Amino acid sequence: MDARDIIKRPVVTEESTSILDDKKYTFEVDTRATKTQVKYAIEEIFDVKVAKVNVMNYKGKLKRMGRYAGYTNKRRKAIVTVTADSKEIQFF
Amino acid sequence: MHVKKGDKVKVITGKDKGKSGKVLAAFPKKDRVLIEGINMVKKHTKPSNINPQGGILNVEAPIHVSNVMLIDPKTGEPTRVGYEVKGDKKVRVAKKSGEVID
Amino acid sequence: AKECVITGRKSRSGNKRSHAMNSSKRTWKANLQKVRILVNGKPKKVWVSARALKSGKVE
Amino acid sequence: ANDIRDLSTTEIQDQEKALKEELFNLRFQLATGQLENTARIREVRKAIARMKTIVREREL
RNA sequence: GAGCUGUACGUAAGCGUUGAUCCAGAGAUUUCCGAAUGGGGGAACCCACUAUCUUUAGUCGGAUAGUAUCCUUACGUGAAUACAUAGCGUGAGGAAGGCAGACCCAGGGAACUGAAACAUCUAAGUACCUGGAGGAAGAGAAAGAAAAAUCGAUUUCCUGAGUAGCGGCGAGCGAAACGGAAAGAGCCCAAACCAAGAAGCUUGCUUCUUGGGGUUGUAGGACACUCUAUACGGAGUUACAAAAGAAAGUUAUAAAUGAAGCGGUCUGGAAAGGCCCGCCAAAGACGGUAACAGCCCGGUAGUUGAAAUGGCUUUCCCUCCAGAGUGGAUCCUGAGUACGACGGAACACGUGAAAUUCCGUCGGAAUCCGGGAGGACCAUCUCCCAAGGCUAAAUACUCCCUAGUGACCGAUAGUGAACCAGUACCGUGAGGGAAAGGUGAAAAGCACCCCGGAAGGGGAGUGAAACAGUUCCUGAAACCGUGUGCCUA
RNA sequence: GUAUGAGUAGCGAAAGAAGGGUGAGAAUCCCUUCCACCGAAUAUCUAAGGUUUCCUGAGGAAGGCUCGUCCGCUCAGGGUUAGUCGGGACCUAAGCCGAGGCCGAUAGGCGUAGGCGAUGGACAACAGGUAGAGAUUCCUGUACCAGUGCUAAUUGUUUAAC
RNA sequence: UAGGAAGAGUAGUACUGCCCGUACCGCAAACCGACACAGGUAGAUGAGGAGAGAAUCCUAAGGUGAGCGAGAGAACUCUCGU
Ligand SMILES: [Mg+2]
Ligand SMILES: [Mg+2]
Ligand SMILES: [Mg+2]
Ligand SMILES: [Mg+2]
Ligand SMILES: [Mg+2]
Ligand SMILES: [Mg+2]
Ligand SMILES: [Mg+2]
Ligand SMILES: [Mg+2]
Ligand SMILES: [Mg+2]
Ligand SMILES: [Mg+2]
Ligand SMILES: [Mg+2]
Ligand SMILES: [Mg+2]
Ligand SMILES: [Mg+2]
Ligand SMILES: [Mg+2]
Ligand SMILES: [Mg+2]
Ligand SMILES: [Mg+2]
Ligand SMILES: [Mg+2]
Ligand SMILES: [Mg+2]
Ligand SMILES: [Mg+2]
Ligand SMILES: [Mg+2]
Ligand SMILES: [Mg+2]
Ligand SMILES: [Mg+2]
Ligand SMILES: [Mg+2]
Ligand SMILES: [Mg+2]
Ligand SMILES: [Mg+2]
Ligand SMILES: [Mg+2]
Ligand SMILES: [Mg+2]
Ligand SMILES: [Mg+2]
Ligand SMILES: [Mg+2]
Ligand SMILES: [Mg+2]
Ligand SMILES: [Mg+2]
Ligand SMILES: [Mg+2]
Ligand SMILES: [Mg+2]
Ligand SMILES: [Mg+2]
Ligand SMILES: [Mg+2]
Ligand SMILES: [Mg+2]
Ligand SMILES: [Mg+2]
Ligand SMILES: [Mg+2]
Ligand SMILES: [Mg+2]
Ligand SMILES: [Mg+2]
Ligand SMILES: [Mg+2]
Ligand SMILES: [Mg+2]
Ligand SMILES: [Mg+2]
Repeated sequence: MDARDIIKRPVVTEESTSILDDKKYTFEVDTRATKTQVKYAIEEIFDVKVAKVNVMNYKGKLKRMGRYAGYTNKRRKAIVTVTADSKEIQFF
Repeated sequence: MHVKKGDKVKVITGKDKGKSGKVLAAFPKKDRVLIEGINMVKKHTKPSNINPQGGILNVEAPIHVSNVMLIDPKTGEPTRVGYEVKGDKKVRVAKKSGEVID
Repeated sequence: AKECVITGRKSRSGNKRSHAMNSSKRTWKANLQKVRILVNGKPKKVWVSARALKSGKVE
Repeated sequence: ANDIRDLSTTEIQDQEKALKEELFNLRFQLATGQLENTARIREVRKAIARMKTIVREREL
């Protein structure tokens, strides 16, 4: 699968935007994506030099609208830090 | 449906019988037609983003298509409608006026 | 398995009556013997009934 | 559909990649909160599907 | 042919007479688990190998294909052991699993109950488990039925008939043929015999392959001769051998056209209703529309319509084909089977005088002057040739699709389920399993003022109705309250 | 569906008191002081189990055996970072599956090679920081284990270093 | 050792290292008991005075005041003291 199907969308929250000046970017990746495929996906798209990647898996919450209950989409989140001598992603 | 957007209409039945108007919208999913000046209502709308002041509004309400029959644009009376293929196209022909409505 | 290779002989069921005809249940087997015969030109040890073997088969 | 059947099967790949990139930016822009034309995503995504169908049937 | 982005209100952003949304036919894509089949596994997860390509300075990473087991068949390699087999590998074909809780064929096979107890018997070859299919299955072309004469493959229906029979002769079980109908269709091998080939050496012989012949009963065939036909004619993929193709018509899957009252008037919130006048009808079926409509709308009778796919019929094409007679030297006509003893089973028939068919074990024929049956058996007579195979229709059922019907139900009824139902809930698990329909014609779903934090109210307004205000048509009884006429320490 | 028993039994071991604050509303919510309780536990970690109950901002209909401005309750947003920790890509016990195979009316049973299976064996990381929620995981400092490329010189060649 | 072999080590630099779990409760109001239930739930650490001791009484670090109250001080019932 291509580099733009490994990565889906950015994550903009209070915690995610807190580490922008620390050169740590948070992304939504595919569930089957590994820690290595993400490293090469970013290098191809944004043309930077990835130094370290961390990932974690989130279970689906149990929402309830009316009398119908279901599970929110299961997610996989990755945090990618770029080396010092690499250009910064806009992400704004 | 025998009536589309833009036709001129003479109503048949209802509390508002005998008046004429022009159609403003059509709802084939429920067989109802909106005609200006016909079947007005009063909406008690709370002040909101749209029309900030709010109040009593005088807008129209849809009516069933069955209570509507098309009038001949030229001669000017209501009449039933018929379809006659001509010029590689289908047009509406009045059963009374004997002319193409469109 | 437990069936004559040549014929179709194998186990079959039935009743075991007695005096006063108290019907029980039982079974009938066949004289299946383990012998070596020729099936495709290759000797093999298979079941052959004694009635079938009594004429026309070479061991 | 037929507007692109005249292409030479090699610039279609350039159209596959160009439209795939534009789709990514739209998802990136929507997530941040900068996209005001949210309808564009669908036409871009259909056009990606349209081009792949023609290539598939060209080689049967 | 003018609106559309589902249920689903609504916001944002858009698309459509360059013809969108929509309907029907044909294609394309089709993650993971699941017979799951590269290995593993606690369902949707983990871990690989062999090739080709791709990326990096290289490790790392990515893309495509193949890699399960068994059966059949060819090739190659190859042990004790010399040849060879067993084994090993490759190549090509087939299978696995599911269900429609229905129908039917086979293997295995109860008990409760009845007999007013109970064991023979009945319940019953029923319930259930297992295997095999098919749109149907099974049966099927007489070793038949029957008797003063004959019929002529099988299956199903009416009668025969609760008859003849079986039965601790108890409870009970219970036929068949003739007769009347639906449908009707007949064929292919084995064996002698001829020809070719091969192996053994059965040593010029017999035992195997193929082709040609040939299949029946007052016997037929091989064998001898006469006659004719080598496509003149005949048949066909539903048996009789099998594989395809073209054209025409017809049907199913979208659709089109389609007559006649805006008639006057009364009540009403609204006319389809009452009164008085007209029209169409191959159309007075059904539904909707502010109340009961043939003439307001979708339609109905009638008449048209198909680019594409599938079915059905016909024709063409294609393919394949020897059948009549007279002599009867000799030869052939399904062997460990037909029957018999022993022990069981099915036949309406429970060992009984027990004919008929089948199973397990022993014994064990004749073969055309021959053999079987006609309810033990012998003789005469009559009918028929078993121990190989195939075969459409009349018959049984409905998970489904289309068009309809009911002196069937109408929310405690009808499916468990008219409603996000095998759901919520219960149980470790198999499993058990609910309750819950209605505002109004149209949201016109109460702007605004007052009390209150809010809920909730009193006015105002919409509405025919608000005493229809989001469990909202109608609103009984139990039960809970307020006021009063008569009585009561 | 609704009564009688009836405003009755009960309100599930335990020491609270006062002063400020918020609020429409305070014995029950926040803060302060005094007092009392456990202290081989009523303390600190960590398996099984549960699966969002964890944090922040709003709410008081229902749940809380009273009250509520509060909550493990309602609504909306967030939160789990590993070469070194535990388990896989390592190993096997009990046990389970099982190509061929043996047995058996059908279904299937037993079992070899082989493979799964921790409660056991082997295996490289420590100290500090972090006022909303993660820490041997993120950050600072200092290491270790396996592997690769690039330089540096050294060394060896088919009685064949390694 | 059988075998495989033209490449090998050492030093110095830079670079690479996958999947699953990680919140929270965890002698409890979040697990098993229909309950915010006087019951049950493996393992590690588990201080001081007196003491042989993880007994016993009072305390340290740490955690709590128990999800109905106030006011009278009758019979009777229960748990205690003479
Ligand atoms: Mg992780
Ligand atoms: Mg099958
Ligand atoms: Mg079956
Ligand atoms: Mg048949
Ligand atoms: Mg009409
Ligand atoms: Mg009228
Ligand atoms: Mg009415
Ligand atoms: Mg007998
Ligand atoms: Mg007879
Ligand atoms: Mg048959
Ligand atoms: Mg009712
Ligand atoms: Mg019901
Ligand atoms: Mg459960
Ligand atoms: Mg109010
Ligand atoms: Mg009323
Ligand atoms: Mg009504
Ligand atoms: Mg009392
Ligand atoms: Mg009390
Ligand atoms: Mg308490
Ligand atoms: Mg206080
Ligand atoms: Mg309290
Ligand atoms: Mg104490
Ligand atoms: Mg856990
Ligand atoms: Mg919380
Ligand atoms: Mg409350
Ligand atoms: Mg309360
Ligand atoms: Mg909460
Ligand atoms: Mg480990
Ligand atoms: Mg096997
Ligand atoms: Mg086993
Ligand atoms: Mg293992
Ligand atoms: Mg372990
Ligand atoms: Mg370690
Ligand atoms: Mg914490
Ligand atoms: Mg730390
Ligand atoms: Mg804890
Ligand atoms: Mg509990
Ligand atoms: Mg409590
Ligand atoms: Mg407890
Ligand atoms: Mg001491
Ligand atoms: Mg102590
Ligand atoms: Mg103690
Ligand atoms: Mg303390």
